Amino acid sequence: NMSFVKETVDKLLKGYDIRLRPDFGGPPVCVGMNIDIASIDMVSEVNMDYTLTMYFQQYWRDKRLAYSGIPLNLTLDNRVADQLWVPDTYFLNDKKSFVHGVTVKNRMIRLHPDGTVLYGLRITTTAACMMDLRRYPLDEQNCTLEIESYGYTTDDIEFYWRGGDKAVTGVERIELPQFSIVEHRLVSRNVVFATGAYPRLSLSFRLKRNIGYFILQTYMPSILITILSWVSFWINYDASAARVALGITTVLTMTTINTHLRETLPKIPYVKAIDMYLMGCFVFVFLALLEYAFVNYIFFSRAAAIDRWSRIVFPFTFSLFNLVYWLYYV
Amino acid sequence: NMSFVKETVDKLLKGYDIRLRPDFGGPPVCVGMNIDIASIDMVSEVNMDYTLTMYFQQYWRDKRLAYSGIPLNLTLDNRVADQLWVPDTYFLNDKKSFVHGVTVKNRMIRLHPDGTVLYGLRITTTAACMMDLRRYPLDEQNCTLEIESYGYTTDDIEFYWRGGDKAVTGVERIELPQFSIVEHRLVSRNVVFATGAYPRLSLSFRLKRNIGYFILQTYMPSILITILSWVSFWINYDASAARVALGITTVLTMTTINTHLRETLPKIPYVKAIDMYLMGCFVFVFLALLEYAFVNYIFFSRAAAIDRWSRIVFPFTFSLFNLVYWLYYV
Amino acid sequence: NMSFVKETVDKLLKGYDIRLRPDFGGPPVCVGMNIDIASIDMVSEVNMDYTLTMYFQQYWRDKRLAYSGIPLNLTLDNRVADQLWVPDTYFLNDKKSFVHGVTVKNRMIRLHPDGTVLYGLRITTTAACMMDLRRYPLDEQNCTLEIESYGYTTDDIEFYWRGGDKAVTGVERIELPQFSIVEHRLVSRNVVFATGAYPRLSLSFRLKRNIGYFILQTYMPSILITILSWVSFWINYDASAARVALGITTVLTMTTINTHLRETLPKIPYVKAIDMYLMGCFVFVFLALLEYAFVNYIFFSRAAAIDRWSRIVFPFTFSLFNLVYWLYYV
Amino acid sequence: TTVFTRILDRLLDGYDNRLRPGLGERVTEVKTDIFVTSFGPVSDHDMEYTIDVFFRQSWKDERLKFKGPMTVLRLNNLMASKIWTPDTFFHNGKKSVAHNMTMPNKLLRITEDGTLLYTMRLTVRAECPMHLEDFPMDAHACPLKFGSYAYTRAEVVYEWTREPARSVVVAEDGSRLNQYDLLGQTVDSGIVQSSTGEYVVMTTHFHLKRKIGYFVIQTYLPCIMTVILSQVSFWLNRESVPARTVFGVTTVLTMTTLSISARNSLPKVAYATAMDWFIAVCYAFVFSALIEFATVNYFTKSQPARAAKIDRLSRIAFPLLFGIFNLVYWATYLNR
Amino acid sequence: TTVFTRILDRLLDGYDNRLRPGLGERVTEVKTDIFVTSFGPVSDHDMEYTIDVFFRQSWKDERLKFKGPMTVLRLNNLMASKIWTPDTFFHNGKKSVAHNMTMPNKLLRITEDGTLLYTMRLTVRAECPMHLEDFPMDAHACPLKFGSYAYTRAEVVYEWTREPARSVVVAEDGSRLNQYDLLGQTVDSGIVQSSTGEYVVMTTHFHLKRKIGYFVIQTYLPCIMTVILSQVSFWLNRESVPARTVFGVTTVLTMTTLSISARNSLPKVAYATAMDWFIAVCYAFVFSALIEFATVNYFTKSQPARAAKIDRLSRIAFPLLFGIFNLVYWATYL
Amino acid sequence: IRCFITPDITSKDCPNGHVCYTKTWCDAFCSIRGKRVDLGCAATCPTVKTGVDIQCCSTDNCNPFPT
Amino acid sequence: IRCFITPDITSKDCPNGHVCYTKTWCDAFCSIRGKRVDLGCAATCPTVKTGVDIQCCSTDNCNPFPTRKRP
Amino acid sequence: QVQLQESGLRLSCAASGHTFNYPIMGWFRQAPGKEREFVGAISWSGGSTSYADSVKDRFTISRDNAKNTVYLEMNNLKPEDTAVYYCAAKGRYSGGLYYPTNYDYWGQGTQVT
Ligand SMILES: *[C@@H]1O[C@H](CO)[C@@H](O[C@@H]2O[C@H](CO)[C@@H](O[C@@H]3O[C@H](CO[C@@H]4O[C@H](CO[C@@H]5O[C@H](CO)[C@@H](O)[C@H](O)[C@@H]5O)[C@@H](O)[C@H](O[C@@H]5O[C@H](CO)[C@@H](O)[C@H](O)[C@@H]5O)[C@@H]4O)[C@@H](O)[C@H](O[C@H]4O[C@H](CO)[C@@H](O)[C@H](O)[C@@H]4O)[C@@H]3O)[C@H](O)[C@H]2NC(C)=O)[C@H](O)[C@H]1NC(C)=O
Ligand SMILES: *[C@H]1O[C@H](CO)[C@@H](O[C@H]2O[C@H](CO)[C@@H](O[C@@H]3O[C@H](CO[C@H]4O[C@H](CO)[C@@H](O)[C@H](O)[C@@H]4O)[C@@H](O)[C@H](O)[C@@H]3O)[C@H](O)[C@H]2NC(C)=O)[C@H](O)[C@H]1NC(C)=O
Ligand SMILES: [Zn+2]
Repeated sequence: NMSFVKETVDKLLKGYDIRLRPDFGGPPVCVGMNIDIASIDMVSEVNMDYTLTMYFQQYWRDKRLAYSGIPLNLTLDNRVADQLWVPDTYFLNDKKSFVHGVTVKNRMIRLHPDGTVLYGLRITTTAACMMDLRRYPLDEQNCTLEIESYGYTTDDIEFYWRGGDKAVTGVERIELPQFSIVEHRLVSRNVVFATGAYPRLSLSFRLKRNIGYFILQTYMPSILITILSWVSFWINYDASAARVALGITTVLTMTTINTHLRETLPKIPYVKAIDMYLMGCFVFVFLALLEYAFVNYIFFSRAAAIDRWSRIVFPFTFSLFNLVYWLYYV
Repeated sequence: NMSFVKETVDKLLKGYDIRLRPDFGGPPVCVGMNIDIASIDMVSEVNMDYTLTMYFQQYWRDKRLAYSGIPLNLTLDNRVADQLWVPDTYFLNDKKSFVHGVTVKNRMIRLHPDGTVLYGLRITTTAACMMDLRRYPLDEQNCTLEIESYGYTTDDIEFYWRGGDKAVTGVERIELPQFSIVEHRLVSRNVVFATGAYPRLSLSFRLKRNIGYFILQTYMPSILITILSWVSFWINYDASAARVALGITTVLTMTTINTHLRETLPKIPYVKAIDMYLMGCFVFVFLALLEYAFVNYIFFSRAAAIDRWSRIVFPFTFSLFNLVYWLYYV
Repeated sequence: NMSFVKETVDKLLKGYDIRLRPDFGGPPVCVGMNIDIASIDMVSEVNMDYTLTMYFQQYWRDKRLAYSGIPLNLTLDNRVADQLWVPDTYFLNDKKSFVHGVTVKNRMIRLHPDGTVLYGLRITTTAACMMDLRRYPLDEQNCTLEIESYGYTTDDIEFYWRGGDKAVTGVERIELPQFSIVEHRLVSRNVVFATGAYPRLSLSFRLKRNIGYFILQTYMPSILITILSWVSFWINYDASAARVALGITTVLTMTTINTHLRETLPKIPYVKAIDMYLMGCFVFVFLALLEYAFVNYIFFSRAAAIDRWSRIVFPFTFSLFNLVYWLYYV
Repeated sequence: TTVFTRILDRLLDGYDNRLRPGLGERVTEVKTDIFVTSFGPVSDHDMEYTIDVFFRQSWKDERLKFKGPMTVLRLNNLMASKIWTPDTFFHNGKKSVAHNMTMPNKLLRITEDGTLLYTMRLTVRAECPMHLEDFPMDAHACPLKFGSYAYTRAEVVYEWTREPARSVVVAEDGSRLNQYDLLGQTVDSGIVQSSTGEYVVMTTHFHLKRKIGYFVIQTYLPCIMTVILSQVSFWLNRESVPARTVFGVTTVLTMTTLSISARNSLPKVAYATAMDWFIAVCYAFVFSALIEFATVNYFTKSQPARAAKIDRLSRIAFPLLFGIFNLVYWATYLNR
Repeated sequence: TTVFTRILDRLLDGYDNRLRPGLGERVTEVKTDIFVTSFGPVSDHDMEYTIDVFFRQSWKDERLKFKGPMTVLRLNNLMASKIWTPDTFFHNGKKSVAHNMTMPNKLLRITEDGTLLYTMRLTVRAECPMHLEDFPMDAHACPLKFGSYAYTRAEVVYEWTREPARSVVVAEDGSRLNQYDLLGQTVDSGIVQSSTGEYVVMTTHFHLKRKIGYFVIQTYLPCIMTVILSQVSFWLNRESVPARTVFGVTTVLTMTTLSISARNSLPKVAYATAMDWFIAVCYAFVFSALIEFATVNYFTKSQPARAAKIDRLSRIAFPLLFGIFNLVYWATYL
Repeated sequence: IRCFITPDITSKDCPNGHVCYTKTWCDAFCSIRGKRVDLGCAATCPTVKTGVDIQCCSTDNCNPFPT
Repeated sequence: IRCFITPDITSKDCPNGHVCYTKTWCDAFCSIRGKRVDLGCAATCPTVKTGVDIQCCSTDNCNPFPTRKRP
Repeated sequence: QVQLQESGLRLSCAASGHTFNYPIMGWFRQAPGKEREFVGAISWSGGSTSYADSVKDRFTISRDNAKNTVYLEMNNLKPEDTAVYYCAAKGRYSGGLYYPTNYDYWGQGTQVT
């Protein structure tokens, strides 16, 4: 009967002190966590953060909410969550988190006859993971989401992953634009602060960047302009207008590429592999123009000897530099 | 016992007037501040501010909340903060702040048997600090956070850093890609005005901008283009097309770099060291083109003497200008 | 006198059912709207919307709130609006809106002695309007605000502008940066459906985009670059480097102009008049360069005859194209 | 009249909003309806799309039966909040808002037979997965999905009010798409597994196309003219080394600018798209043309017949190669 | 002490916050005052500016008189919500926010004679209409107008606390203006007519002068060297057709790049901003220089005297023309 | 005349008009609010559009609002 | 010899400095919260700045606090 | 997986593996009686340092990323300092610095008199 369930619920809620956690004087309450990732909507290197969306479930035994005579698992409206005790769970590295409120506050309370309580939310977090761009765009990040209890110590509360490694789901279905989730790992620790030893859980994704964006219009055009400088070695030793225009226009193209790619890159004032590669190419075309300068000055003070030496050397030196760069950053 | 703790807490709450501070007629209540810095999210020069995230703890002794018979330190829900008096603290230099509400409004209350009250928050503030940028990107900034009391003077309240220099922690956790915190300083002030003495606390970071990115892209291309003008000296005095194309294309490249740096650097309509250096390089390439024009006019209306003079002078003048700039901005 | 007004207000608010509209069984309540536009803060073609700050007043006669013996227009606190029935008015074409909250959440309730009630808000609505950008930047827009009742039909509520054309004010004191308000119109439509007639009001601004800022960089660089491309015809038919450099650098300049307007223009992936003009100029310079190539192929395999033919024809063709463009888009 | 006040007061006597209709007796049938008003802009960069909808949910609640002169009655938002309503949420939403302009844009009407009808206005922003391998010749659906958050299939079941295809309706005047040209809808129902249980999920695919006019006018055509300039570079002569050199290098610079702008326009991704392949092929064509001129100039002083043969062969080889590549590319990426 | 609790409880007994003090007795008089802690960045793009202030309002309420040991008592925000406060709002605001840092940054002191003092911390993002015709030399007077929303002139009247000039005070250290200099402020009061009635409006204009050096350098100096380079083209020679042609086209391209960058710097408008005049004149000068070389080349093969005369006249004229144009421009806009 | 004219007031009739005009199309709020009922009058039975019904009329007892 | 030093509202004694001064000055923040004060114990009576109320001491008490924050 | 290694007053500690995941570096002293007691802290990036009170101005830390090695140097030794030292690594969200349990990867004890 509906009235029977109504009086049972009122009996459970009446005299319920939300402030006191379950087993206040007793041992710590064990809260089993669970996550179902819906998507990773964004991964920005500008702010070193990524947006995650997830169904976040928390299971805990609360003997005060045990009821008998109703074999069904009661599913109450979200507002009942205001009148009960829930863990003070929070994420350390979040920058701006919120619970979705589309037509209702997206929460679920599911009681059980044995006092077990399921509290689920739909949370969109903007987590912060620091990224090293030393090997960018050949990098591999380790972005993590960490979960802790803000107030209660390990003596008061206890966290664990519900179902072991199977707790977190939906990672496989994720399809990032410029990343690939190589692996996800779950960890449980106790973190000692000045106040006391708190519990912690951690969910870490190892994201490997996909190199399809960075070989076809970043390295390829710089390489080909370097080839055109090599062509500048091949023209002549007296056609001053042609060689000078070719060299300086190649320099101009490299400067244009560098400026527009820096405008394209996500504004991280730090040295990166692409930056050293492009500066190497720029220095190479600059050295080609200097080589023509030396040839012209020496003749108009052997020009053919220096031109042939440059023809032999510059391709070899650039190939050596490219091999060194590729092996160093791989 | 559940009932014993419940009735103890109920006894504490009743008879408690939140409007009245502890020892309302008595001496001022001493409040111990404490901060644990999680991270500095960003430091924006366009708005001259920085976003900080921290755990902000305040300790104060309240005899109305003292309890006996429970040797444990009671940790209650964040909602209990509604029913207790707390200091009217605020950050004087701020633009936007909030307390994280990820599944709970992030607060912790931890009553102690001797009446001591711990009030912890997790605050993501956006503090405003002045930023001189005459020496940009070689600038060295001093940003501050100014904690203060709104209504109370020293007679009613009093602030102090807890542990002295140990009050603020987590400075090592700060990872700014383009800055390095040289030091942090804590200053407690008791600023005496005619009406009364108002307390204040100041947490001041001394940031220094690393030059491993700005130097490379900002100065190496410009220096190399100036060296290409230097190449333009050595070509000839009758190869008109080659020298003219080289000089004017170097001018075009310098303009391109300047405009794209304007579009790249974060929009400070202000005179800076980088602007002075870029205009110096632009003026140098401009003078190279001008003296070639003089050479052409003299030759077609000695030319070699002017070319030798330029070869001797321009590298020396540019080295002198560079040395003066570096010594003046260091 | 103070107590008399206090007990009068208490009598009025006592036994007042907010759920029942005025004249629940009687004829529909006639709600008279009125708007004062403070400003139009934004007009974005990207999101196809515009921000509108306004003072929105609604008058309606409530016999329940009539009083006597107090010859004054009782202006009550804003909170009293929570204790009175108000129309269920909304805006049908909004995206995000709010009522300002600077020191008070901006309402005004004014009860006149004859039962009339004034309810005023200060609203910043991000209204949405269809944008037709075929003729951009010569477009001519028509953006409307659409006021409607949510639940009530014409049998319960009735809308009408107050004073007709005098209902809306402040249009003249608006000075948009990009637009100029040509005209504004007010319409009252009680749109009829099978279930019943539903009220509707429309405040429509017809705007004309001023052409004095886009015109310069959109047309004069492109046009004058085309004139330079014509100047390629006047040089010679055997001076090869000069003509080739002139034509190809004009082509490069046009491409740079197009890409920088891509970076600058407000991101409308759709064909517009500006794209047609820019492609016309680009095709003209491309045809000039191909004309030189044809002349060179003929000469080195009369050349001057074709050069003169181009000299007369190219300006004529460009003038004809420009005239057709202007007539079609004006 | 006081009769309505008495009925409203008597409706919520002994009513528990925490419980649902038929908590242990039956399953709640929530007939759903959507009327899309705007269908706001799609954002490939943000990887989502906005939509403005009138969302209606009709169900039955025997606890709120009554008798009176008026069969139907309306409720303010307070009485609506005091009454149980379904906890519908959009599975693929990112950040929606319920409009609260002057009063909260909701309406809960109750019929004498206990039939509740709950209408409300929403501006949903649903994440839209895309496959931009065929950019700009791509079509996407990325549906709108919704259902109960807390109640499983054993407790709450959703239905389409009228026939499914007629349930979701989009205002013809309200399109709000600059470049996509929405084609049609495909509505359906399904069961979604989860850690908690099985949930009824209503799905609505919004089929979309892409407008190719902007990209063909603004990116493909300038690439075509630049490569054609590289083509006609051959026809000039062999002796004018400076003119041909500046021609080739400035063509390279122009194509660099065009490629940079073209790839900056489209959203950041790793996989290569149609734009990337076309730009790469044409840029390689420009590079090949300038290398061809370089070798011609190398062989211009010795065996000039060889240089003339190379120029003659290139003049026919390069245009045909570009033509067949263009035909293959366009046929492959339009006939799909 | 229990005395203060009893006084606080007895303050609101029959008090009605819905009605202002003396709703049919007299005109409420609110004495306002502003202390601008910071003048936030002025966004010419949005024609708005942020300002962080301590807004103070003092008035009198006879209903809240009390006798006790301490003359002044301070109320928390919970009690202040039950007391009538003025309806002050900023006419030219876009999105303000009252700070709620740890507790609501507000204070409501009550004196024994009923004098209420209400202080609060505000971050007002006001709107500043701009007239960028004299860009970048333009000077602005950004307004800040505040007054009652619901109460007309006959009901609530605003006043400056001690004096108009001394009322509004700006912190000396707090300027926060990268590209502007604050030339004091001008305060006053007036009556604004509206559809509802006459309202007292308290207005404060902040005078701003744009800093000129950055724009001068970045925009004007490169343009000056480009036109000087065109003059150099006149000075070079007549025979070197390819050098002069490449030189002129690259000069035009450089001027185009500078024009584009200078336009990306300045904000969106629908008129000439007095810098687009300079850029247009410079672009016309370099374009005319290229045509001058082209027509010189047309007469270099035959009639060389005409070509030499044209070149000499161009050398004499173009520098003088740009000099007089620069003098006229600088004199006009200073 | 008894043509119930709907200029949003379906009570008053037109002496000027001679014959009624009924039009009930399905646009906009059709599935949510009903057909766009639209009455009127003119001097003669005018043309017919596709997708919406049309009935001409007489002096008296012409076209009450459908319900 | 016995004056008051500024860190507290009223200190106790200041043996070290023979001479003594008050230095109540107007600056930024001179309007709200009253006028700032800094009572001092300089061994030489300090140099006068262009506009400040330096009431130099003679004997004990020396720099009494302003009464009830009158200015 | 950062495999710490010490080296011989002067005492350096080189690291390897995923150093970026463990930016913070701690120096612990394990007495015969009481456990790992004080902390000499140093960040890999920026060289920001933090010392215990007892070891201020006498033991100082530097760093060099050319070989990824920190350098703790002892100055003015007292006889009670005779003990074994550990070099440990700590992550970006491991909590307080002065608690050994927050540190993950421990090195071999270097005994010094
Ligand atoms: C980045 O920028 C920020 C912003 O500018 C920098 O921050 C400033 O930082 C300074 C260095 O940390 C700091 O300097 C000091 O203030 C300390 C706190 O002082 C409190 O100040 C009042 C002021 O009163 C005085 O007036 C007297 C005349 O009437 C005068 O003689 C006196 O010197 C003061 O100027 C003090 O009155 C007050 O006093 C105390 O007295 C009680 C008495 O019992 C003691 O119990 C207290 O412990 C305390 O001593 C209190 O000090 C102050 O302690 C500092 O003192 C040091 O220097 C002085 C002068 O060299 C010595 O005499 C002292 O012995 C001591 O060595 C020092 O004066 C600025 O106040 C602060 N400014 C602001 C606005 O925050 C920051 O440094 C920059 N760098 C970095 C890395 O961030
Ligand atoms: C641009 O925006 C709108 C177009 O997108 C445009 O709209 C309106 O167009 C005209 C001109 O205002 C209106 O036509 C007319 O309707 C009014 C109102 O009507 C009476 O009679 C009908 C008969 O059925 C009733 O239904 C009405 O309720 C009312 O009683 C008439 O008075 C006119 O004579 C004319 O017949 C049209 O209704 C307007 N609304 C719409 C939705 O089209 C704007 O005018 C344009 N903006 C500007 C600034 O010009
Ligand atoms: Zn650019």
